[PDB]
Formats: sequence, C-alpha cells, structure tokens
Amino acid sequence: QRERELNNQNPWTFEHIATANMFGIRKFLSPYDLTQKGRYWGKFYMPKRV
Amino acid sequence: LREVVKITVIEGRITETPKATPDPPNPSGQCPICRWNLKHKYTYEDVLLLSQFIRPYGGMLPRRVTGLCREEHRKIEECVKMAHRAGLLPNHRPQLPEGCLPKDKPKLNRYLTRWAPKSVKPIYKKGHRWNKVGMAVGSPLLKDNVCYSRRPLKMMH
Amino acid sequence: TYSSLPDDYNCQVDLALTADGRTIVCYHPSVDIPYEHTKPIPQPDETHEQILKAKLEVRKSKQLEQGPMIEQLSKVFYTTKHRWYPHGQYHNRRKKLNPPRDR
Amino acid sequence: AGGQWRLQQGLAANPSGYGPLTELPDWSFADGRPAPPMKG
Amino acid sequence: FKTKGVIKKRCKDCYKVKRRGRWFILCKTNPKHKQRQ
Amino acid sequence: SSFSRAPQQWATFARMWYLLDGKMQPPGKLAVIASNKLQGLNKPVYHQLSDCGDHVVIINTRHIAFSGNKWEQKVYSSHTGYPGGFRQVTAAQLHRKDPVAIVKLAIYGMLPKNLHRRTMMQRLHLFPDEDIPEDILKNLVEELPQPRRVPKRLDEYTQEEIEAFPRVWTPPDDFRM
Amino acid sequence: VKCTKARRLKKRNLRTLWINRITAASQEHGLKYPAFIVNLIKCQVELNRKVLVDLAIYEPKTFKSLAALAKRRQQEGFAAALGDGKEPEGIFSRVVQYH
Amino acid sequence: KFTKSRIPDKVFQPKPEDHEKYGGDPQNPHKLHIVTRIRSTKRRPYWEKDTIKMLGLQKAHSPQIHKNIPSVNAKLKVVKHLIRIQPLKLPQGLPTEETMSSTCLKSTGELVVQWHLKPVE
Amino acid sequence: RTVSFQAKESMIRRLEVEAENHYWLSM
Amino acid sequence: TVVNPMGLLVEELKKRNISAPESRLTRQSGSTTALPLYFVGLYCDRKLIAEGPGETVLVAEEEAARVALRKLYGFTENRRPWDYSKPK
Amino acid sequence: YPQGYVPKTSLSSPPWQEVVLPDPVEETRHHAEVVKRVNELIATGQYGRLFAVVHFASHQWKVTAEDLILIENELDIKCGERIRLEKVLLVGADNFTLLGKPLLRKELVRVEATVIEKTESWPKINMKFRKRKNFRKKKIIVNPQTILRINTIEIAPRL
Ligand code: FES
Ligand SMILES: [Mg+2]
Ligand SMILES: [Mg+2]
Ligand SMILES: [Zn+2]
Repeated sequence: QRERELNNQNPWTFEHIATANMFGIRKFLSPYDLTQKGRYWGKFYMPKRV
Repeated sequence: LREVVKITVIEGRITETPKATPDPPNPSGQCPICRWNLKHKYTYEDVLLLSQFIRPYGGMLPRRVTGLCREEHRKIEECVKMAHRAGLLPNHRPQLPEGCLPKDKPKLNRYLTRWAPKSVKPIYKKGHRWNKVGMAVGSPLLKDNVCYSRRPLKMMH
Repeated sequence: TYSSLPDDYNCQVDLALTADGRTIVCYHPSVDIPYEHTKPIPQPDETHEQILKAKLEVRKSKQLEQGPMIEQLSKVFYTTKHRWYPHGQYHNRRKKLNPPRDR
Repeated sequence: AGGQWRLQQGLAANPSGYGPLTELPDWSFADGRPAPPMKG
Repeated sequence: FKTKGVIKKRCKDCYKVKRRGRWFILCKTNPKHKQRQ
Repeated sequence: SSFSRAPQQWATFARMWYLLDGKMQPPGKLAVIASNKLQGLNKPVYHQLSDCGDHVVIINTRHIAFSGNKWEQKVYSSHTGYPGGFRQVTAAQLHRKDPVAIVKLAIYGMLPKNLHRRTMMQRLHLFPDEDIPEDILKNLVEELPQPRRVPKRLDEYTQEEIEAFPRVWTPPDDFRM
Repeated sequence: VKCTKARRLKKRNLRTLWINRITAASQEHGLKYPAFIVNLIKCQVELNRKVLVDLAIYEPKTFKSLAALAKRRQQEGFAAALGDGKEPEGIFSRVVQYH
Repeated sequence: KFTKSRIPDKVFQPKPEDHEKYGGDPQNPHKLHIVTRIRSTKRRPYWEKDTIKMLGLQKAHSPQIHKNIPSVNAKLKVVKHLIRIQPLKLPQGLPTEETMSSTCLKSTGELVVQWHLKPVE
Repeated sequence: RTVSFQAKESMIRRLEVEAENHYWLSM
Repeated sequence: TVVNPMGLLVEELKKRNISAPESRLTRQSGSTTALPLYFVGLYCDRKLIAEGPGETVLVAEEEAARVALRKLYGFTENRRPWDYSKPK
Repeated sequence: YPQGYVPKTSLSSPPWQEVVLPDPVEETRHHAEVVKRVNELIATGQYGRLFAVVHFASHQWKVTAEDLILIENELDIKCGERIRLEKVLLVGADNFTLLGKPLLRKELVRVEATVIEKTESWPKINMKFRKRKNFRKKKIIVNPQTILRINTIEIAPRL
C-alpha cells in the first residue's frame, strides 16, 4: 500500500483535489470524505484505491 | 530432425536441419522473440513467424524445444488458433486417420476468433444500450501489442 | 511533382509562396482526357423517348391497369410503387401555379 | 476548430476576436474617402 | 454429473478438462466425482 | 462549363453505378461504404430533399467474413405477427438459407429511418457470387477499394518472401518433428 | 411558436449541411473533414464553411488547390512532431505575424 | 452540511519546479491580475455567487483587471475553480495618456501600447 | 455508469487551469 | 437558334484549316438504364477541343458541338465580363 | 542486421506511409518560378471572369461581377454610390487563385460595389412559448436591409 502511493504516476489524487476544493468538488462530497481520502465508501474498503 | 523407419527392425535416422539466420539483431535475448525485437509486433496474420513453431499437422511445438518464454508461448499458441480458424494455414490441416473425409460443409470466413465456433452459444437476449452483451473479438493475451490507433482496440463488439 | 495530390484526374496543382510570405499562389490548369482513354461512339443502332418506350413496352391487355403499369414503372426507374399513385384534390389545389425561379 | 493553435501563435482563439480581419475597416468610398468608423 | 458453482478435485485420479465452453473434472476410478461448471 | 442549361443539370444530378467486392470483407465496413453512396453523401451537392443517391452493386456477398465468433453469436430476430411467430436465427443459419441477407440487413440499419430508405434499397444490387447480369455490368462506372485488406495465406506467400523473413529459431537435430 | 424556434434551428441545420458537403468534397481528394479544416487554419486561411461549400460545388479546381494545401500543411506537421524542433519549420507552416 | 471551505495554506505555497513550469519569479511578483469567468455560478452556493458579482466577473470570457494584494486574493480563492487567473504583462511599459487609446490586451496576457493591425515586416 | 474518455479529459483540463490559479495567487 | 451545330462546327474548322473533329465517348454511366449519362468529346488530331454531356450519345455529341462553337466565337461561360466602367 | 531491426510483420510498421517532403532549397526556386508564371498571366491579361471571397459586415461572400448581395443592416451609404470592398481573402480565375494569409494586399485586388437598394425586411414573427400563450403576445421584427451590386473585380501584376 505504501509502495503504491510513492510510485503512483497519476499527478491527480483524491486527497489533493478534495482538500483544495478543486473543481468545486466538495459540493458533491461528504465531510468525512476528506479524512477517508477515497479509500473507504460506506462500509466498504477499496484496497486498490490510493 | 530424426525420422523413424521400420522394416521387425526399426531405426531412426538423423537428418541435417535448416539453420536459423545468423546474427540476431538483438543478441542477449532469452526468448527467440526478443532476439529479433518481436515482443509486441506480431498478430495472427503473421503466418511466416507463426508457422515456424508448428508441427506439420498444425499442433504447437513443445516449449522446451522452441525455447520461447511462457508469456510468448501462450501468445503464439493463441495466435495459431486464430490463424487456423481464419483459414491461413491450408497446408497444416489435421491428418485424416482412415475412411474419413472433410465435412464438406461450406466454410464460413472468420478472423480474430477467440473461441472455437462449435462451443459458442448464440446471444438471444442481446440487451439494451447499457446492458448490451458484447461479442468478443481478438484475444486478451495480445492486450499489450503496439497500437497505432488514437484509442485502444475495441475487443468487445 | 511537388503537389501532394495526383495531377492526373482534375487539374494540375502548383502551390507557391510569394517571396514576402503573405500570399499563396495556386496555378491549376485543367487536364484534358487523352485520346487513348476514350471509346469510339457505337454508331450502329436516338431520342430518350424511344429508349423509354422500349422499356415500357405495352404487351399484356393493351394498356395495362394502374397496378401492373406502376410495377413496370417502378422497376424501370428503381423506385417504389407508392411514388406513382395520384393525390386527391386538396393537395392538387394547394400546389403553386407559379413557383419562384432562380436564374 | 483551431482555437488552441491560434492561442499558441499569440492570436485570439476566435477569428472574430482581435486582428486585422475584424478590426480593419470593411469598405471605403470609390473616390478613396474613408468610411465612417464602424459601431462595433 | 453434478453441476456445481465451484469445482474441486476429489481424488488423485481426478483430472480437469475444458469441453464445450465449460470446465469439467472427470475421474476414471469413481464416476461419482464427475463435475461440471 | 459552357454547357446548355439542361445538359449541365442532367450531368450534375446523374446517378453513378459503383461495384463493391465483398470477398473476405466484414459486412459492416461494406455497409458503411454502400450506405454512403446510396444516400448521396459522397457528393458536394448532397441535400436530403434532392434524391441524389447512387447505385451500389455488391458481389461475392456469400464470401463475407465476420470478426470474432459473430457467426455463432449474432442473432437475427423476426416475428410473423401470429401467436408463436417469434423466430431467432444465428448469423450462420441465416447465411445458409440466404447468402445475401446479411449484407442487406447491415445496410438497412445504417440508412436513415425514413421513407426514402425504401427507395434507396431499390438502388442496391446484391449478388452472392462474381456472376453479374450483362446489363448491370454495362452500367458500372467504378469499383471501390475493399475496406479491409485481406491477410495472405501461407501458400500464397512466394518462395522469395519466405526467405526474406528470418528463421527465428533452429530445431535441434535430435527431434522427431 | 414553431416559426420563432425554427429561426434558431435553421442556422444550425445549414451548418450541418455545409459540413456534410465539405466532407463529400474533401473525401474525393482523400482528406477527412478534420484534416481539411484544421490544416487550412494552420495556413492562416480563414475561409468559412459556407464559402468552402460554394468553392467545392462551383470552383472544383480551386477546391483541389485547398485540398493540396491542407494535405501539404498536414504532412509538415507530421514531420515537425518527429523533428523534435531541431529541424527548420516547413515552408507552408510559417505564420505571418501582425502587430 | 455543505458549508464554506477553508483551504490549508500549503496549497498556496509553491514549489521550485512550479516556478520553472509557469515561468514566474518568486521575487518581483506581478502587480495586476487578469481574471475571466469560465464557468457558471448556477448550481453553486450563494457565497460564490456574491463574490463573482463583487469582482465584476458577471460576463464570461471578458477579462477584468484586479490588484494582486492579499485582500483581493482572498476573494479570488473563494471562486478559484470558476475563473482563470493570468498575470498581466507590460512588454512596452504602462500606457500613457498618448497611448491610452491605442492599447490592446492580447490572449498571451500582454498589454501592448501600440496596435497597428499591419504585418510585422 | 462507466466514465467516458472525453469526460475524463475535460475534467483534467479544467483541473490544470485551476492548478495554475494556485500558483498565481501565491505571490 | 442554330440547327445542326455539328455542320456549322465542321465548316468553321475547315476555315481555320483544322481537321474534321472525331467524336468519341469520354465518360459513360448507366448506359443500359432509362437514365443514362454520356460524355462525348470531339477530338482533332487526337487533341480534345470540346466535351459535352447528354442523356443519349447523339444528344451528348450535339451538346459537345455547341461547347466547341462557344469556344470558337469567344462566348465561353467564363469569358471576361462586359465592361460598363468606361466614362469614355 | 542493424540494432533495433524488426522483421516485417503486420504491426512492425505503422499503418500510414511516411512521405518525403522535397528539400527546401529546390522548392523555393520552383516557388519563385511558379509565382513568376502566374504574374505574367495577370500581366498579359490571360483570364476571364474573376471570383473573390470578401469579408463584408460579419459574413463572407463568394463574389463575382454583376452579383447581388443582401446585407441585413443599414450601411450609411446613399443609393447609387460606389464602394470598395477592402477585405478580400481569395481571388480566383479559371487557371489560378491567390490566397491571403488571411487577407490579400490592396495592391493586388480591388473589388467595387454599388448600393442599389436600401430597404426593410418582411415582417418576421417572434412569439415565445409561455403559460397562457395567447395570440397577441407577439412581436414583429423588421430589420433595415441593403442590397449591393458587385461591379468589378480587378487584379494587378504586383505579386
Ligand atoms: S520475448 Fe524475451 S523472454 Fe520471450
Ligand atoms: Mg450550433
Ligand atoms: Mg408564466
Ligand atoms: Zn475421483
């Protein structure tokens, strides 16, 4: 998991977009989403999501 | 290449074999595919490359003889199936054991055929726009081939 | 042979830039059809009426009825039967007597 | 079409923006007298 | 032939094949072990 | 240029006869070309109210080819209109009964869904094999390039071409082969 | 109400007619519609779609010149991208500056 | 609850690579902003609607000149996602009374003081 | 609903424009 | 209004000491149908002088005769427009 | 066999065929020769009718002598008064054409037009759809119009 985050080649990440309110995205996001960073949705955990 | 001759007395005679073209462009390649820079540049249409790994009756040669790696052995095997199903190997047809003739049923022209036509069932409920059932074209094993299109190839038709 | 399009069908194309670089000059003379690329006229055997009459030959029952006639017409002109049927008098009286004409 | 290319060249993305094509006068009298400035 | 969601080898002699678009385990010793997907 | 009024109009809106060879061709690619000519979408003077379509002759429709397993997976459905009159036939079965049906149906779907589609289908001429009526041959103006380039079989390759391709690997002497 | 809404729709339908007619004309010379339009723009030629149709129907020899110019500029772009910038710019790829 | 958002300060602290990418010196900062509205305030919260009118960006794709001072920047950060911010550049210097009527704002972000509509020659 | 190729790019293009907006508000 | 344009054309070319034109079929479409298009070109010394369209070969050839006569009397459709400019 | 050599296969080469552009030096010599030939044609008056593409008002018009144009606005010119159209993007003849980048120089092309009629459009009905539409919630738009006759298109040997 840690290795995936370091070597990720995608410039954009859920955390940066969510925290900075880029695109006006927080209109469609829950307050808890900032903490989760897209890994957790409801009661489900997405391992492939960095 | 050795051939067995019978007479009972039976013996095998070894014959000289055609030699590979010397000086591969990319020496130090393990697989014969990479010693010629063909990793992602062959498809079912390339009979000249595919034919070299095929027995006279259309079977694939064992990996330990060809020397191919597993990744490329599977690609060659799948490409050969698609080549056979496309009627591109008319001289590697199955041997007819005895008192057997070709089916004589007319041949449908097909290419890029993933599965054997015998065992593929018809799609009776095709589905609407978003539940459309896809007709598979090509092989997943060749998903890494070099693509000259703006977007990736459409496998599901 | 600088043009990127073949010169053998429509016209020869010569594209040039003026020394200043602010105009593009195109010289396009037409290509004439070579004599060797033509056929002799079939002199042995004509008004378009004659061609029409042979296609619409009157063979059965002298003048054919609407049905058989319309099917004959449809095949000759590669149309459907529906085109050939008349219309009522509402539509016929709506048609303009003097439609506008451009040149 | 061509909006991004025009922007790279320093031009207006829309050919109707700033340039000779729009901003120059569209006509003048045959005698040579300049035409009154266009309202746009 | 029992058709099962997940196919599992049941004995040493059981072997696996891909016939007519499905996976089969066939056992020569015990025909009970024959399965289809 | 310099023509009289009527001859110029006749030339501009005259209809052309094109030939397509369908041997080893996907029907859809054939349909795209034919549907283009039938509508008249190949002309700069095209208008939906002008009826400027052309004649398309397609031959060897018996020898079309499908990618993938479409022969066994693509199903054509029809209903007679009576209870129990629903029929579903695979592509191979439909091809066996009528060699020309597959090409016609692909083109039919591609044409606009209006009344003029029926007229356009009159201008489409489909022949299962190379044989053409003499009159249709005389009308022909041009043949169109095949949309799909047909891969060559091993026997077709010349001896010189085989030598040009390198022998990638060498079989060992001690092999049955 | 239909007449008023049709006034806006008429303009859009005419543009669709022009694009179809331009595609037909350009395809005769072997060029797709996007290649014809963009590469003419890259030559600083600002003919609009309405006028391009008039030239195709009534000035076929001029329209062939435009097709050759568009294909000519397109080929220069292909070489330029492979050039990496070391190669000098194409003859028809030069831009006339204004100030 | 959808509420006004406070961005962490780290977002607006640039990196050395950023200066190379955008070609801006961290010293001698630019003075005036060129801001254009490129998105709609419909379906956006009312506070974003308010600032867009305060900043003069009611019409889209029409540039407005603003001061590069912290108070203005605070308002711009509220609507950062609905606008494009471009540094105003003066290749030939500030316009004077003589050249005030001959200016033109180019798409590059440069305010030229002489606009001729003639080939460069 | 799988997200289209064109839809994904257009969002990225907008993100880059806003990403630059961060830089110009930092001085 | 001139009938028999081919006869006139023949006389004119004789005056110019030009050989009699030879009619040939340049382009052809849908001959066996009821809507055929024919292009007939008049060839002199294997050189094309005029080409005309027609519904039938005779009509096309007759039209080609008029295309030639237009280009001989300098009345081509693309001829220089009449000059009304002169105040003199 | 050189390094990085791939035997010919379906995917070895790109589908497109690379084209070789002529060397710049020879092309420029030919370009000048082509320009010189066309200039002589203009100089010797070897052309017939000319057609030009002109940007007037907000639109482009394919124009030829004796043509009529309708402009959907008032122009401030008296009827019968001659005008010069100054934005020409293209001037064409049977055998040659000149393209501006984007506009041709005044030295090359002079297009003259005359105002033939100043008029108004026919009444155009503008009726929106609304609750309780009614028949009288209607507007008539009438716009001033100008009709221009193109008089001449002239070229000079100034390439
Ligand atoms: S291609 Fe190199 S291991 Fe097979
Ligand atoms: Mg529109
Ligand atoms: Mg109301
Ligand atoms: Zn068992």
